[PDB]
Amino acid sequence: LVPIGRGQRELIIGDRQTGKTAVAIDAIIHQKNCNEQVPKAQRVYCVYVAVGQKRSTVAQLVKLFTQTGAMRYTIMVSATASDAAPLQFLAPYSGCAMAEYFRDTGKHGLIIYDDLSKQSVAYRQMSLLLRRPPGREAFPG
Amino acid sequence: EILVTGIKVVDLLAPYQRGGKIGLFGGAGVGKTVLIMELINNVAKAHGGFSVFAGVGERTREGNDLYREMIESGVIKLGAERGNSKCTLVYGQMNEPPGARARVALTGLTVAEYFRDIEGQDVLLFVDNIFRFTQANSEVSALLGRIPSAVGYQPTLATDLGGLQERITTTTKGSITSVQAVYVPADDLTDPAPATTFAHLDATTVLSRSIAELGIYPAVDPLDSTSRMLNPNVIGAEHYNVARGVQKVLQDYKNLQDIIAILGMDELSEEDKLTVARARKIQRFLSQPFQVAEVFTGTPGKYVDLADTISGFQGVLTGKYDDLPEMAFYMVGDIKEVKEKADKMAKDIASRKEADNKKVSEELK
Amino acid sequence: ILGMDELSEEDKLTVARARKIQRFLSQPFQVAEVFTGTPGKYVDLADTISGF
Amino acid sequence: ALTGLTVAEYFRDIEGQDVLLFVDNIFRFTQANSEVSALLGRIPSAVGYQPTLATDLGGLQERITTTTKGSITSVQAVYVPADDLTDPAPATTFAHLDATTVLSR
Amino acid sequence: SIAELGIYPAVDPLDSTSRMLNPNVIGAEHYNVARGVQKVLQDYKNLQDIIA
Amino acid sequence: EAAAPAGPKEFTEVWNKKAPSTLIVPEFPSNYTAVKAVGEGQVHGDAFPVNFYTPHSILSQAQKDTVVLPGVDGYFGVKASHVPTIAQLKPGVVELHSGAESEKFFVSGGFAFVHPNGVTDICVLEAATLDQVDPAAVKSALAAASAAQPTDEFEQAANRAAIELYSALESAVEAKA
Amino acid sequence: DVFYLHSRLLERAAKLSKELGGGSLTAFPVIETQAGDVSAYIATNVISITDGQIFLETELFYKGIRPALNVGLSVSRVGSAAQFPGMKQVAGTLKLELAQYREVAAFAQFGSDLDAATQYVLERGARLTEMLKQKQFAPIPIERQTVAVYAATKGFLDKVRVQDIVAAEEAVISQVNPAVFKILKANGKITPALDAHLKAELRKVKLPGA
Amino acid sequence: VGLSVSRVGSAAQFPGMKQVAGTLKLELAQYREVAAFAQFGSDLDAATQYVLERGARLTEMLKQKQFAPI
Amino acid sequence: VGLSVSRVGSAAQFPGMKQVAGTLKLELAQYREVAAFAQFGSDLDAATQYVLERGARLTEMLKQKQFAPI
Amino acid sequence: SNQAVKQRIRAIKNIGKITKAMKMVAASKMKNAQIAVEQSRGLVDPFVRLFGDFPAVNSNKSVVVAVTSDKGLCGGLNSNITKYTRATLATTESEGKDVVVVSIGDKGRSQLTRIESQRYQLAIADTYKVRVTFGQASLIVEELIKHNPQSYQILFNKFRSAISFKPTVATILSPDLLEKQLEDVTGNSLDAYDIEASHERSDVLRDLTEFHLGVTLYNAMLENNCSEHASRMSAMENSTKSAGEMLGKLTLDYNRKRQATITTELIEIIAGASALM
Ligand SMILES: Nc1ncnc2c1ncn2[C@@H]1O[C@H](COP(=O)(O)OP(=O)(O)OP(=O)(O)O)[C@@H](O)[C@H]1O
Ligand SMILES: Nc1ncnc2c1ncn2[C@@H]1O[C@H](COP(=O)(O)OP(=O)(O)O)[C@@H](O)[C@H]1O
Ligand SMILES: [Mg+2]
Ligand SMILES: [Mg+2]
Repeated sequence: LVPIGRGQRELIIGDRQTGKTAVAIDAIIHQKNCNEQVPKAQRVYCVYVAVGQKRSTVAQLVKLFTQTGAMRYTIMVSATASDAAPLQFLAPYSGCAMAEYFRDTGKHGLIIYDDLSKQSVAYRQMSLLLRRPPGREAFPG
Repeated sequence: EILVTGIKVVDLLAPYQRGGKIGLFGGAGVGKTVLIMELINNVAKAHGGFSVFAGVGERTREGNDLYREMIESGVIKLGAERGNSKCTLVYGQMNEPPGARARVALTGLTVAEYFRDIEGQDVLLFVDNIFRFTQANSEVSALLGRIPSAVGYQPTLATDLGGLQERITTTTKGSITSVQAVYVPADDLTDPAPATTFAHLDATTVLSRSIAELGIYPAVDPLDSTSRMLNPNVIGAEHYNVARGVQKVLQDYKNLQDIIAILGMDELSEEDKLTVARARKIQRFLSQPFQVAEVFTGTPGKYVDLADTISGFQGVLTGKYDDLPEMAFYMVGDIKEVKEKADKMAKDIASRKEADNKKVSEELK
Repeated sequence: ILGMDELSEEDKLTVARARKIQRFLSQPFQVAEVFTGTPGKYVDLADTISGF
Repeated sequence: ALTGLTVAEYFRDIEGQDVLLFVDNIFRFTQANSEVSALLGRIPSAVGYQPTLATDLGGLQERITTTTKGSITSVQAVYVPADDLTDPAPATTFAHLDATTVLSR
Repeated sequence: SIAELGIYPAVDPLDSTSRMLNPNVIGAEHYNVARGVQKVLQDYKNLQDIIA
Repeated sequence: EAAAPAGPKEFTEVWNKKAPSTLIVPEFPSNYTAVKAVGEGQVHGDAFPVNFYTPHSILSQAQKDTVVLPGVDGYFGVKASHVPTIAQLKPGVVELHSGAESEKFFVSGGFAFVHPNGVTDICVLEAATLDQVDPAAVKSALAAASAAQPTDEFEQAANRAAIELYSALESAVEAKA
Repeated sequence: DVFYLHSRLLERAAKLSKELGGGSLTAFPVIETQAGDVSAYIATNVISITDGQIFLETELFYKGIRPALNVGLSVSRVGSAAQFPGMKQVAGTLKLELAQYREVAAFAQFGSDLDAATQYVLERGARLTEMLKQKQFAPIPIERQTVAVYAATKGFLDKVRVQDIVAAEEAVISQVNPAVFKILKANGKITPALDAHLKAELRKVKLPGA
Repeated sequence: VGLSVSRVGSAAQFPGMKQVAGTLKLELAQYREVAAFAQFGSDLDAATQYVLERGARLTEMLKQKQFAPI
Repeated sequence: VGLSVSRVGSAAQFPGMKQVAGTLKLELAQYREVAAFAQFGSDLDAATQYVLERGARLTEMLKQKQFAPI
Repeated sequence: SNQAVKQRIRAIKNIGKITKAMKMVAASKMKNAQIAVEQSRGLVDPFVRLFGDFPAVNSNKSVVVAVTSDKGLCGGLNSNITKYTRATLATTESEGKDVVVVSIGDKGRSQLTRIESQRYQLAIADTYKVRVTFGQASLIVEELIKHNPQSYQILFNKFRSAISFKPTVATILSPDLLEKQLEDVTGNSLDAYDIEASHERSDVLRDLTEFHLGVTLYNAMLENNCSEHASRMSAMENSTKSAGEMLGKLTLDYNRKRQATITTELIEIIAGASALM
């Protein structure tokens, strides 16, 4: 129904506990299933950016990825909820810089910014505590 | 690993993990203290380890009530037999200033963290209203000189709540089974303080105001409560399929809710009037009498085992109880007790016409 | 939607009382007799209670 | 409205009479005080009214009373904004009203 | 709403406006078929609620 | 022999035992019928109650003293206590009498019962009084009827009904008294 | 801190221990809602502070039912242990009969139809409703309340029409001899010696109408 | 399905799925077209009842489990 | 028509229009309250169908082309 | 957000207007189709005065007719008749007999072909499309004596009042099969009548029971049509009061969200201005 492409940014939007992380995980697991099959340059290297999630969920996700063998191609950037708000703000950029290595060197990357609705709350925390004037829902400009 | 609580809507539709964070979301008078006292009654007795109760910004009446009901239960022993006590109370109740309510959850967590890390134990951490932690930081941050974020909360809401909630974990050397009550501030689940703490929980048990206005207690919303244990690879497919079937029937009745209002049930399809009657049955069958609610209702409590709920909810789904009335399912434990209430409703419509009771010759007795 | 003919005799007696009750709530004012001719009435409370 | 209350308060407190006071649109009194407190730099309360809405209304409505020498009765035209009786300006004004005369078309 | 019916381009025929839609500008024959299409579409938009 | 007595009283017990007990027992047209046949009465002398009926209208429900009905064996008068009969009617004029004055409805067919309690029941599908018929149409309609005779004898049954009704109507319009 | 404003005020209404004199303090905060909305900020604040509630409905109040207590939404679970016994005996079947009366709400023959077998609970819940109506500035002693609701809920006012239960219950209070009120207040419960003399006193009174 | 869009559409999916998926995308639009006309039960001329099972079979075809990509 | 007011009102209109428009706004109000029945097949009691056709020709009476005042 | 509840208020408001129009449409249709019902009530009683009322007969082939309505906003009428249809159809089936079930009105065919599809041979709709007339009931009755049953049970709603619609069962016995036999007591009860017809009584009773089936079928669909309009007049009344209670609740919810929106937008503006001032 909604087919992705190879350089496409596709938003997984929904309410809580509807299966957004699940769609992203099936994308990463399917890329492990197809990387063992294609000649060396159609292989997709995944990056999971886990912003704002609890550390138990990231442990469950690393357990799942390593028991299915998908951790061989996956990087996981994990700025959890107890981390400082600049680490949660900066972890999508860290993960994108890790996954841009494969884009810049002829390979193919795939990145999931899981809970990008939490990077904005961490950025709002930083900008309100740096005394920058708030806006819509007190988010920065 | 699953933690059976003996509550039907909790066991079936959002089962509790034995070492995970558990939230009870409620809206001021829907029953999340009675639910947490029933979880203390059903869980903390069969648990062999230690319990901590962090009372964060709740009634001091309830703190004295829990203390006295724990002394007469033998869970707290006074004086010389104090070493055999199983529970630690930490109380920062709603008369305390906001600096005390904002740090008393950390006190309860520290007492539980000692038993987790040092003693190697399994701990239960009940926190009554973890919302009042957030609210107390919101009270003190108006004077700390910060620019406020959305609805009026501090700009550091999520990192405050996350730095508190990331300490309540099962580690490699101990487990904290934490049941937290969360207050939603104006029956608003989109308020930032409930919406922030949805992310740190394994099982959310969202209690509804309208379900309580129906009279169905505990007022757990079956289509707003979730769990990471509702998965066939942990609870088995026979439990998972009946839970997803019950949720499917309750959603397919919720989709008819305004057609039934503005037109009535008179015009619905006969494959959908079956759906409405079955869902009116399985939403009375989630009702359950509690052992802690028997003091103000009088009906005794019903602990229901898990296999009883799974078999009793297969039966209403397949159609094995389409002849029993709706009210036969209300406030009963098992599907067995539906049958002894269905026929007791049919004695008492026939016992109206049996006798004419008069009392004679007792003025000299 | 039905008609006054199908009404009960007590469901026409309330109509016959209520029409003259809402007519008896009307009153000609003293400040309108400048340009409407009918003189104005000041009704006491004792007359009002008995007359209703 | 306070000027009108003063001219009525003479006839109450000095003449010893039963005075009427017609405050035409008590809502426009509320709205004018909302504008005044917005110009003085104060933070608005709920929907946009003054924080002092209850006490600015109660400064007017509490001098309209019966004392030992006379009384002031007050027939106040009430505007209800957005057909909303729970709007805080008619919700505050209705707390002081002792009667209600609805004129219908 | 037009695009959820699969009709592309999803131009709202009512909510679109032009300064050229004037009988002195594009001609009265064009103007009347435009106003007639908008008339029948507004009538159907008002009838959908009693159809359902 | 009546050892199997069907009825409204004897449907109720088999219904109360077989059908569900939520429902009240379904009504019957006997419950809405105030006057009957076998139970006597309704004459009190020279009067007898005549109920002249059509599916669209109730033409008379008063009491009369004689009615003359166009039976298949010819006309016949029904006085206050006739013998009980079930008389099939042919097209003709039903005439009511209450005394000196009479009303004459021309009918198209039907039956006519008089019951052992003296109540009579005239049951016809269409009864138009003689003022409502114009004679210029019945002559041309009989001319168009007594002319075309198809061999399909269903249509000749309809033709026989046509010429019977139209002929009795034509004799019914020169028969003014 | 508008929650703390009310919480630090209402927490001072306590029942002290026996080491502290045994004194108490009962609080009745009053909260005005707008259009019956109890999901307001302050209303949900004080609901989550106070022990019970007394919801007063505008629909019942403008239907003549005064005190207009919403009997389903109103709770008090702390003072339910501290009830007058005897009143606790009859109030159970009182609010159970009113509870199954609230299942006959807006569809007696308003909603779709009538079954007319539950006319007993309809014309019983009406008499229990007009039993609980009460005028202003006249509070009733508890022993005369439990006698009145005993006469209501045991069926001793079952023959009286709905229009004069206000007169029927004051006739019950004025006509039943005032010894039984002293027995009921001193014993504090409807003792097995007392229900017999109560039921003997309740059949020999002339209730108006009928 | 009605609210989830994609900008590339074709030219960036499987060609064999491109043969068999346009007739699924439009047929689910037909199936959603009749869901607001399924509360009465008139069942017009075996069309609004035929796609009422055909699209209902397609939406059941699109369901799948978790952690098990195909 | 129902939401457009003029608080000056009839004191400042054409006196030849004032005795004709007082009927017009009244029967336009009558047409506005009976406005659902225009879309019906079952005709009602012809005290409503009369005001339906009358109000329809009255709303078509008040139409006017642009830049051509009367 | 705050636009969906506004258009939802508009939708409920127009639904309330629609159902208040349909209520008085059904009121007009009940007020005119009531005199036809009282006029057709006369002809059914000479036959039940002559032949009587024998519901509990033992037959071997029986045609049961459920007279339903065509349009589907009747509010609990056609479901009531398909309850009573099988409630009397199981009452009189204990002999191992044949049963043909017929429905008048396609809301009977939507409700009877799932509850007795083994016995359902006929579905007759569009009967009320203009009006019901006696020739129409005659054609339907001829389709009923296409089969040759021993009895006819007719299920319809008698228009008792504008609020009460008593569901009745009317029974017609076949002439040579049960009509002469259910009158036999001490001889026969029909022998008191002197037949003044052309042929023998086995044809007079044939004509009379065909007439009696047609007459009670005419009155059946006519009474049921009047009660269908009178129950639609009450169902649309309940629909207006339900869509008025829903509008009155949703307007309060809109006013709450309106006040909340003005407050939170103003708090956003003040918070953005206090950071700079
Ligand atoms: N295809 C599926 N089939 C069955 N169950 C599923 C499917 N996808 C997800 N789930 C279940 O739904 C629940 C929510 O899934 P997931 O965590 O992916 O959603 P989410 O939106 O990321 O939630 P959160 O916002 O809490 O992170 C999980 O418990 C998962 O077991
Ligand atoms: N399981 C239950 N059974 C019966 N009544 C209940 C139940 N849960 C809640 N209630 C009612 O709802 C009220 C809510 O009490 P509480 O749990 O203290 O609310 P909160 O959610 O504010 O802590 C109780 O007084 C009780 O009367
Ligand atoms: Mg997620
Ligand atoms: Mg609490």
